[PDB]
Amino acid sequence: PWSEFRLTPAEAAAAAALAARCAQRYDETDGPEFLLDAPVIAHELPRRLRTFMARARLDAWPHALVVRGNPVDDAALGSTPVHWRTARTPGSRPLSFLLMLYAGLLGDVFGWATQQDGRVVTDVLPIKGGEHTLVSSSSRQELGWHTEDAFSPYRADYVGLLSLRNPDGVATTLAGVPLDDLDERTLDVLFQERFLIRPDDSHLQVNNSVEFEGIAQAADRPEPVAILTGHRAAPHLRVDGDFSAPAEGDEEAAAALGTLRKLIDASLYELVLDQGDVAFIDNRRAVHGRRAFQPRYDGRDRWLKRINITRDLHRSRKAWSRVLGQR
Amino acid sequence: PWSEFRLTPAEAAAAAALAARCAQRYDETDGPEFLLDAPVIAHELPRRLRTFMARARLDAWPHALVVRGNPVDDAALGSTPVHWRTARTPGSRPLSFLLMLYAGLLGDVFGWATQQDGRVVTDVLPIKGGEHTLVSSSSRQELGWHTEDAFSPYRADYVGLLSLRNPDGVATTLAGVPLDDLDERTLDVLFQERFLIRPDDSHLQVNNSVEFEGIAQAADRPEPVAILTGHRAAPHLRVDGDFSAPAEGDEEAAAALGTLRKLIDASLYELVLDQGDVAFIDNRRAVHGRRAFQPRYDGRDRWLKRINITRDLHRSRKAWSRVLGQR
Ligand SMILES: N=C(N)NCC[C@H](O)[C@H](N)C(=O)O
Ligand SMILES: N=C(N)NCC[C@H](O)[C@H](N)C(=O)O
Ligand SMILES: O=C(O)CCC(=O)C(=O)O
Ligand SMILES: O=C(O)CCC(=O)C(=O)O
Ligand SMILES: [Fe+2]
Ligand SMILES: [Fe+2]
Repeated sequence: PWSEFRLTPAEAAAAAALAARCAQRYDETDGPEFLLDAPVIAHELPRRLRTFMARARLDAWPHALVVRGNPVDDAALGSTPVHWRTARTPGSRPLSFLLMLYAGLLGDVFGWATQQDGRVVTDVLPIKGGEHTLVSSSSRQELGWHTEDAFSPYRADYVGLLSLRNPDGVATTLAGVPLDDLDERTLDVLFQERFLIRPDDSHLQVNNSVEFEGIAQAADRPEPVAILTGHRAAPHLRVDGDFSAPAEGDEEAAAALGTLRKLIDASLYELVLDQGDVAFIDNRRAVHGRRAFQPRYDGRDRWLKRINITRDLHRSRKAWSRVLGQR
Repeated sequence: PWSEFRLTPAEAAAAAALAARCAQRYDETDGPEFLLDAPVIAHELPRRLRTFMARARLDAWPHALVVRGNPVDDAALGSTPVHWRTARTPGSRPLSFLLMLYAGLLGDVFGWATQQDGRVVTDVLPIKGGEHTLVSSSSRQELGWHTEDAFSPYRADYVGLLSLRNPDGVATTLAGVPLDDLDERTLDVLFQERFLIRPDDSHLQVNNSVEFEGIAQAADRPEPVAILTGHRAAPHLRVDGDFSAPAEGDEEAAAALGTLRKLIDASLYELVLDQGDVAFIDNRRAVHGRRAFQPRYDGRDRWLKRINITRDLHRSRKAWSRVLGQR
């Protein structure tokens, strides 16, 4: 259900070489300079990869675009950081640039003022003491399926994930719209503005080191929104298993959401991002999550770099440029 | 108020050479093959141009992106066609490929099932007998300002225009949102769903050689929509001077539209696309039109190639792929 591309060793080496050169020439991935240049520098990636990204993005069906086979040297990479705060390590620097280059082929990258200190390239790793939380630094508790930043009209079109390491093969989870099982009445209701979607815990002040006011308003006074939009035969999806609810006292909407939860749970499947694998999850066609795992805390924990991507930065003008948020 | 780039002779020659090679290798511009390949082939355009297009698209202010200095040889080009039907002349073929290459740097190109026989690259030229019409083949009557395909939620983000010839320097017209003069109450009303926007005459059966049913429904039963959307301090614009109206009996909406017409008329400015100039008009920030001119009908009339561009083809899934329309 996803579109997959495997780099040849030579293509992977070329891509890595390009990223290393970027790492040499630019101070940081999130600097204004590299943010502007990355989409043009990405034109120098291997042609077969550029072709895959240009075409696969336009296909009607894939839940994600997956690129396998980027080399990662654990010795060069170094130990998995204990927190996202200190996760911009020299060993992980070239791979962060690599992710941004791939991302630039798909759209405009951005971050959130209220998430990991406004960083554009973010980190997914287990944080000691946060095993049973609802955020991506969890481990022992499964990260439930969700549309990324479901609360926001400015949520990403694609979520990019690059696996720096994943020694025990922990699965990312995905599900599309369960169209084979949604009856027309349920479908009709899911297309109506009868649902409340609150911001997830990654946007809380406690999970960072004026935009928090907007988050508080989205949490306190969510306006009713639809779960499905667009074409009945291929709807776009906006839902969060741990932060969605029906509108106050709307039992029809509730029943539709209840049914949707059951169908998504039943159709949820696994994608293992092995070391060096990159996935760009279509945040409109699919929800995603991560399986429960036992963290190590020995320096070799599973570690991903992540980036939010929009097809059009100007659609979020109200929340501006590369770091989004509102009052 | 637009962003301008001038090709050096060498850059222009290189771009032309690239387009000529495409014209040699592909049967047509609108074929599935070239539609898919163009965005990747465009990576081979001159780097300074690719840089301009990548950055200028992300700027907050421009009403259009303008590229000057593509050579056009009138002798090679041949005479201006008498109708769009016969306008895919060998002389104009390389320049059509050139426009599609530039367009591919900005987004996904598409056409309409109900406009110029579903062509993606379309033609703007004066048609004898149609001087006083509301379509782009007019001449003696000014083409009034408009958002392109304002009636449709799937209208282009950018409209690309390449001037094949314009010997008498006829001006394209542009206007942005008149924010310096819209009072808050008027602004509030323009942001509300209190306006009717009907499809323009280019979507009629008479202006072509099941999607016409959708056009008929948009004409007969238009649903109320807003004129302004997005950020109050930089709104997006959706209006058509010859096809917009207030909702039935809504005099407040009417007064807001009346005021907007006056302010747009007063702020309308001119952009002359000389032979070889290309403009990508931001269809969300600006309305555009064309000044009245006396047509020649001697074979050297003003002639443009045109293309519709979206940042995201999947947003129009309901109306699908590269040729849009509904029942
Ligand atoms: N949406 C839920 N349920 N949890 C938040 C997961 C998201 O991926 C969030 N941006 C995070 O990083 O924790
Ligand atoms: N919108 C008005 N008023 N007229 C139609 C002009 C448009 O550019 C139309 N696509 C045309 O080519 O005539
Ligand atoms: O850990 C993963 O594989 C995905 C976690 C996730 O949902 C995210 O980073 O947004
Ligand atoms: O003739 C021009 O310059 C622009 C006409 C126009 O509005 C269009 O082609 O969409
Ligand atoms: Fe997520
Ligand atoms: Fe137009």
